[PDB]
Amino acid sequence: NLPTAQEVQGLMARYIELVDVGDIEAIVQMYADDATVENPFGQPPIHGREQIAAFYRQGLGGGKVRASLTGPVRASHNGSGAMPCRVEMVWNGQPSALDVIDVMRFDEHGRIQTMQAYWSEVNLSVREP
Amino acid sequence: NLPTAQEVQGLMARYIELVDVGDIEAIVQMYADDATVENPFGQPPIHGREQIAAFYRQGLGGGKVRASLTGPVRASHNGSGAMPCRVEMVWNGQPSALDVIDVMRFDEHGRIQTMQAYWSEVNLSVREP
Ligand SMILES: C[C@]12CCc3c(ccc4cc(O)ccc34)[C@@H]1CCC2=O
Ligand SMILES: C[C@]12CCc3c(ccc4cc(O)ccc34)[C@@H]1CCC2=O
Repeated sequence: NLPTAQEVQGLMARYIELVDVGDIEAIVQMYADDATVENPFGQPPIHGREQIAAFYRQGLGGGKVRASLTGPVRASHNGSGAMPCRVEMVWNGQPSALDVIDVMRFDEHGRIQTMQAYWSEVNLSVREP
Repeated sequence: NLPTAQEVQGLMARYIELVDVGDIEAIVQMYADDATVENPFGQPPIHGREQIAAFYRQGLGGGKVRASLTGPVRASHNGSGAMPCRVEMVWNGQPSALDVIDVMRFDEHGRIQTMQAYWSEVNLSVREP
């Protein structure tokens, strides 16, 4: 069925673990084949697993990116949820920390149907030498 | 124009301060007149300043509620934002805390057009002596 509030907490938390180790295949596996991703939210969406794979491929590939949950996954009873997290990566040649909040909606199959990542430069922190 | 990312950070943070002191009148003024609220997200929406004011009236009235930002407001460049916060209130006779994530979309006037609060009982913590 549609993931319960507790299942969602578990799914969204796993998601972060997978991004953290850059397991693109396992990441794409969590998505629905016609899922849509907005990241950063505000930018035109990307549709389908293929473009979504391509996104995580270039986003987590080449660079050195880590990500961690920085708080509890908030979860509703309609297969949706929202989490706070921190993405570490090189931004403009310098290591930086990015504060993000992802909102996910899941389908009756436990897969991500909608994904929106709220962040921008105001949330970017460059790590000084 | 549509609030810049930095303006979005200011608006949403101010909103929490307003909720915190129970200023229903200032709160409502932040909302567009035909704004929609889904709180909790998953439940049927309420539309319009009149029903929104009634919602905050009963939500913040009678009870003794507190709210505080527990992390940075994540803001996009297209007039949206999400924030983590902590709401304190009396639940089932006992003081409790609720972990919430609010997502808001503002209109070109800087007023809240759309609001969704993500939380369920899995985000509820009853507080000992
Ligand atoms: C895309 C990115 C790496 C991965 C990533 C970013 C931002 C938000 C994210 C949200 C996610 O749920 C998963 C990965 C990212 C970074 C912003 C700049 C960049 O290097
Ligand atoms: C409504 C409420 C008090 C206020 C409140 C709750 C939940 C989410 C909120 C989100 C807000 O942005 C502002 C206020 C609340 C509580 C749920 C139970 C209750 O006591």
